[PDB]
Amino acid sequence: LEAVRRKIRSLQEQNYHLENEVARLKKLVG
Amino acid sequence: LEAVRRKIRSLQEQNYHLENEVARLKKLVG
Repeated sequence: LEAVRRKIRSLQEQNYHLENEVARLKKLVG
Repeated sequence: LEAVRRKIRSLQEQNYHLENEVARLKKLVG
């Protein structure tokens, strides 16, 4: 449970990080 | 456990979804 509780917070951190950065570029890019 | 373990799968699963989506876009819109 503990290994999985840290994974999802690391992964949740980046999930949006990725949905934010991928987006930010798109608007940014064209 | 399953909240973490449906969404660990899902979140990792998105943590390459966008993670290799971003990449390509780097070398696409780039």
